[PDB]
Amino acid sequence: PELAGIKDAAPDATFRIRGQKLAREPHRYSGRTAMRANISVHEPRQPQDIDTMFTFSMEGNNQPTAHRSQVPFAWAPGWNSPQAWNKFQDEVGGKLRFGDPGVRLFETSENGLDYFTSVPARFQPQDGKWRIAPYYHLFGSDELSQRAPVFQSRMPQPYIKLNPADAAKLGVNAGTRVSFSYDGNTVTLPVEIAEGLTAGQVGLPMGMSGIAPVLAGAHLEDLKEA
Amino acid sequence: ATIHVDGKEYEVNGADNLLEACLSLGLDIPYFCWHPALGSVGACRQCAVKQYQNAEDTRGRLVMSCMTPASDGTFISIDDEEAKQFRESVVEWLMTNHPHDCPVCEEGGNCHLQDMTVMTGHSFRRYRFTKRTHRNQDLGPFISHEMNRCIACYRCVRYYKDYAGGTDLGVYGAHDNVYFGRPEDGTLESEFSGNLVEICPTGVFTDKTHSERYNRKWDMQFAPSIC
Amino acid sequence: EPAWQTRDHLDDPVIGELRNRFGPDAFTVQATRTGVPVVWIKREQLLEVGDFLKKLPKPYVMLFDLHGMDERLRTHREGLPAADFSVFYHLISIDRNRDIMLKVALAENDLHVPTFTKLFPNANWYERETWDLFGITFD
Amino acid sequence: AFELSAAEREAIEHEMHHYEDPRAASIEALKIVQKQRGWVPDGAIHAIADVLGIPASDVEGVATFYSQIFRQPVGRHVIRYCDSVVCHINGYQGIQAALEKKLNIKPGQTTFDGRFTLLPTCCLGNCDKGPNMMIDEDTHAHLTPEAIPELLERYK
Amino acid sequence: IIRTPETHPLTWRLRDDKQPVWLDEYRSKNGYEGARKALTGLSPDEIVNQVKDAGLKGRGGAGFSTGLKWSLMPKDESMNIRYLLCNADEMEPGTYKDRLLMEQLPHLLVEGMLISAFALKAYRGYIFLRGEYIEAAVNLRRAIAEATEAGLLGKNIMGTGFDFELFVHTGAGRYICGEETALINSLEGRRANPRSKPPFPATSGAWGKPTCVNNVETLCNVPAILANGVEWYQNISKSKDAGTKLMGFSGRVKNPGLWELPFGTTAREILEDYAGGMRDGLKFKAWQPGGAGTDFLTEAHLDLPMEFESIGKAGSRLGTALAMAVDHEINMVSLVRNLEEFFARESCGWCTPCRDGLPWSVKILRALERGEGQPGDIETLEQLCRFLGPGKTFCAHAPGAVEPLQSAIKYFREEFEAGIKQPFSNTHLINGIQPNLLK
Amino acid sequence: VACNLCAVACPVGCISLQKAETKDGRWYPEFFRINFSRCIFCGLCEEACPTTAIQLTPDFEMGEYKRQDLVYEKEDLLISGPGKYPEYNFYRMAGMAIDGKDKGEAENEAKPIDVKSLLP
Ligand SMILES: NC(=O)C1=CN([C@@H]2O[C@H](COP(=O)(O)OP(=O)(O)OC[C@H]3O[C@@H](n4cnc5c(N)ncnc54)[C@H](O)[C@@H]3O)[C@@H](O)[C@H]2O)C=CC1
Ligand SMILES: Cc1cc2nc3c(=O)[nH]c(=O)nc-3n(C[C@H](O)[C@H](O)[C@H](O)COP(=O)(O)O)c2cc1C
Ligand code: SF4
Ligand code: SF4
Ligand code: SF4
Ligand code: SF4
Ligand code: SF4
Ligand code: FES
Ligand code: FES
Repeated sequence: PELAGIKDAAPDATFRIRGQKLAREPHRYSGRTAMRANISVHEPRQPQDIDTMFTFSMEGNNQPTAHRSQVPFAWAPGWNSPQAWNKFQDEVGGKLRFGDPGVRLFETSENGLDYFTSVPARFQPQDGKWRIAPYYHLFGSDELSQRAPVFQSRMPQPYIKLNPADAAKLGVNAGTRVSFSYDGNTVTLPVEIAEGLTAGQVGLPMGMSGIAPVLAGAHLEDLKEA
Repeated sequence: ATIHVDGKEYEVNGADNLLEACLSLGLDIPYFCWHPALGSVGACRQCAVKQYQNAEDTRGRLVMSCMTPASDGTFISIDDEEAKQFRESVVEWLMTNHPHDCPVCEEGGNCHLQDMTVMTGHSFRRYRFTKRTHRNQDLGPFISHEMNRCIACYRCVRYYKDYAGGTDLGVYGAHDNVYFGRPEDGTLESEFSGNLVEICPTGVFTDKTHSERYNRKWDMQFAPSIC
Repeated sequence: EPAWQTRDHLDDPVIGELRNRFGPDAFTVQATRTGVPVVWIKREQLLEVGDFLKKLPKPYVMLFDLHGMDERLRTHREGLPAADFSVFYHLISIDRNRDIMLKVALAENDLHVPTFTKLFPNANWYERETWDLFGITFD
Repeated sequence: AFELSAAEREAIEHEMHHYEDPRAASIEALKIVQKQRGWVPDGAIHAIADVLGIPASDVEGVATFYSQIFRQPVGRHVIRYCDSVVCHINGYQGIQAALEKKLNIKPGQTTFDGRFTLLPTCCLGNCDKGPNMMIDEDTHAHLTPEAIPELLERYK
Repeated sequence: IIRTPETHPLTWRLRDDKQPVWLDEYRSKNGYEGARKALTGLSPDEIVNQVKDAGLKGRGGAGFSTGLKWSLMPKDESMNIRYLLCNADEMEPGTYKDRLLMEQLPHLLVEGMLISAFALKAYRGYIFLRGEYIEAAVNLRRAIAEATEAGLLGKNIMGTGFDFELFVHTGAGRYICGEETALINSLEGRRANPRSKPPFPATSGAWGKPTCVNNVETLCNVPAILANGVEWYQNISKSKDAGTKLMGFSGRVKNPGLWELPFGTTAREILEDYAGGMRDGLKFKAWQPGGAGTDFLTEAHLDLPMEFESIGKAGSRLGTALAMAVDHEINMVSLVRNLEEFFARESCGWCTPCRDGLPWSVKILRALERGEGQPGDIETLEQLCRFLGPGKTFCAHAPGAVEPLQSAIKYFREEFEAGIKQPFSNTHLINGIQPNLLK
Repeated sequence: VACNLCAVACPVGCISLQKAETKDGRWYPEFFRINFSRCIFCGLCEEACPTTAIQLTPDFEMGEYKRQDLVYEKEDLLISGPGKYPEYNFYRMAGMAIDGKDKGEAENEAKPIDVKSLLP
């Protein structure tokens, strides 16, 4: 029952605009008798969509005045660019004409919570243990986006962040390779000197190859120059 | 507020300018430099309408609809002959230096400049002189750069600097040698640099990842989805 | 004025004759580029209007066309009656060298029109095609 | 590799003392670097941006906007001849032809030895004594094509 | 020609050897008496009202009233920070008056800036000066240092408690910087793009603060008003425009120079009685009254008083009132080509009609110069004149660009029609495609 | 140049192609197939072509035994010469830089002026 709002996130598969479905592709969609002609000259059956109100064809509705909230793409006659979204809005720069899609699952509660009494103690750098400070990257921390080949040229090379005091204590410079063991597995990374990172912490790029996001807030042992 | 466009009365928001008020009413005014999220600057001079002082007025005055408030009791004309001639002239001035690039341009069929050139009714070229050209920059793996197609509408710099808070994009140079890009070759550092491919009304900033396996907008199968 | 200009054709004598016979509020004149007067008639007055056009001094003697239109997706219907469907009747007077297009508006649930076959016999096949392709019943 | 000198940095900071916004000293900072080094090299843009606390794109836009800030290497002496309307009536074309004959270059180009850089310029505000030219800091009026070769040798 | 202080308030204390007048000689010749009177015995609103009813108009070239511009400052006491700017740019071709006014009389400008800053309650003042006026910059900085040493500038000026700091900001060579909003943008260290008005700089100018921009000659007219009175300034000339004005003829005349004349002086006396007429063997063809951005006028308009309203009704503008004479030897097409080349290369690039239409006119005039003109070129120039007028571009640079072109087309159309020789051709033949032969 | 104008202008939809790009930057069709069993020989694709690449030629003898063999790939379409338009070249008009033709080298083009140039 807590997920009961997902019924109204979009209308069901029987929803129509004056009897017709919602088109997935523009009216001037081309190559319909040739896009699959090398596999067979016989045109295949148009893919049926029993799940949703959209159709896998142009035989549908994408009018800007159509009473719906799910707009697959914005096109209007004379407006082929993204400026056709002006035609799809009630006022330009406002909302969609018949409401924005999506429904909030919960409202604001009538009463609040109590104050959280458990105030933590201050961070104390213990010898031989390195607190893992999470460093997130827009290109590299999300799991599936790493798999995108265009992100590898944009993803930074993975280093480890060190305080100048901790790096001087360990005798390591910027760029040298240090090896650390987490869960009994030694891995090696180069070093950058992070001035803003507090001493007793080591900075790790979350979500990269070999570094799980679960490592945030964990501790490190035997981190030393390889 | 109450406005009268071409003899038709409309009720609009008085806090809006005339361009967004008329676009919200379904009227078609060509525009380049205005964006709903960026505000009005009055650069491209494309959104000209003829404003009259009162209902019994024949002369009028050409004004920028994006810079003119949609106050109560306004009188304007979009389809006035002089206003149409000026909008066509602005499109013609933008076309003097524009490259012959639409077949090999990723913005083709999705281009705001194409749509406004067609909308003003400008299809005859009388300019016979040379067109200015520009070298391109390497902007990283995501954005492809082609400064020949620029119409100097300043939307990229306004979005990237004022809206997105980026620092490595700017406008350089002078009179008709205005260059929009980075001070040197390199990757655009903003996390929201990809919106330039929709902010730019021409094919200057394009999706390089799409440009690898390119197809036109009419050939796409679209669906509404969540990132 | 060019030949393609949008005209209401209110200067046509047939508009004045229809106004004198049925009243100013009995029909709506639509401005088009068809070159003919387009007159929206109520469904219950269609046979009377057809008979009146048939008995004019220079009468409309030929039913040139009869078909339907699905108006449900039509966005620009300014100056038009409310209609989910419509049926149009193109009638030609050869003695006047003129023609008129009558139009009947139909709701989606009430898709029935009186038949025109008692006035013009070619309305048989025209109404059969309108029923076939649009689902409009002709009583 | 570019490095601002101590005198350059002190002059730039003293210029930022004159305004309520440090961005307002960008033109004077570029002019200070140009005065010290003849022109503004590529690393000077980033150095001035780092000193002023503004993006380097803003400094580059300012430097490429103003014609008297040189973003390309120039000669040891810059001739700037007026090509505006009053000096056109007074005949700057003979002066320009004499300069192109003596220096054997075109406007916008520099000499082979790097001695002179020839440039057209806007009106110098000396139209009643035209034609006028501006070598590095000195303005010369009442120019004649015969006096140009004599005038050029006093700038070694 | 004797120059009494009664009728030549600006140029009477000039020296015959063209040497600058420093603080001792300036104060000897009735220096800072108007500043003393304004800063001791007059309220700032009283000084603003005195300037308003004295009829002092803007000497930049627009003729806007100085007191009216001063009165539009906000009355809020929370807006303490205020800026006064002196437009010493003077980048218009044919204009050389501020160079003379600041190279030899810098203390007059300093006194006028002091009086105007006290009247406007301007806490800071800047002199936006072009970078080519090196000697003027040296003289202005020396005069500022001398006035600060004597206590006329800085903190507690002459016991009043008013604090005023005056700086000199040297430009970097751009013509559009003379426009007041573009001047404000350039002062802030930005690219000199102009701004849309409203809001005007009096409400939110430099760094968002109330700012007043005035020409050198307006601020040099201020101390004479504050020292000799409003009724003296109103009685200098019996015309609508009050006070004197720096006028002068330049370009192939006998005496190309600059003089100070009352408003309402006809243009024939400036050309003949002062500049000595044309040179030997050259006859008069045309003249521009107020610099490069004004309409050309013929010899029939030479019998017209140099007022804003008189030249405005003649189809031109008074401008800076520094007229330029064009003789019969100068080709009008080449002259207009030079003017439009200057105007096109000094565009700031913000708005489409100037940025993309001035180069089109430049290329058309280049073709007309070489005899490569084609039919429709003059029609294109006239269309550019119509569509680059006021209200169509973002600022007033492009209307001033198209004023001389349209005036020369109006008065000398036979010279422009002589350049059209070739038939109009925009396309080449493509083999295999028959062209659409439009008739 | 694989601009896809012929494919969309085809009323039968019997043209399918994909854009590819060489290292110099010129656009070309990676594949180009025409379903001649569907084609009505209306000439709308040749009319729509902005480079005069696709052309309808005086050849009617196109009979076939199997319908699959009426799908003509790019190896069956690309001929050795210019066809009916012997001299037109789109890449001498386009502003895009390709091999042997840099910026400013197309028709009615000026050489690019750097913003760092000393000229006002
Ligand atoms: N070397 C020079 O001095 C040059 C002078 N000019 C002159 O500049 C003129 C154009 O000047 P602009 O400032 O562009 O235009 P403008 O004529 O609108 O403004 C001139 C002055 O009037 C003031 N002003 C006008 N209306 C106002 C209002 N409602 N509220 C507050 N202040 C107001 C402005 O603040 C400004 O100081 C041209 O007509 C030309 O004569 C042009 C080029 C060079
Ligand atoms: C393109 C352009 C250039 C201008 N250049 C100057 C200039 O160089 N010096 C100047 O005093 N005014 C110049 N002005 C006029 C100013 O906008 C403004 O009127 C002046 O600086 C102060 O006005 P004032 O005459 O009332 O003192 C220019 C205006 C325009 C449109
Ligand atoms: S930006 Fe638009 S008009 Fe320019 S070449 Fe590309 S598609 Fe054509
Ligand atoms: S690059 Fe695009 S967004 Fe930027 S000014 Fe040019 S046309 Fe406008
Ligand atoms: S007219 Fe337009 S482009 Fe030209 S200087 Fe003014 S704002 Fe800049
Ligand atoms: S000729 Fe054939 S391939 Fe070309 S548009 Fe017509 S049907 Fe399509
Ligand atoms: S054949 Fe012509 S129209 Fe078709 S994709 Fe190639 S260049 Fe474009
Ligand atoms: S949209 Fe109004 S001037 Fe650009
Ligand atoms: S025109 Fe040359 S100095 Fe003014």
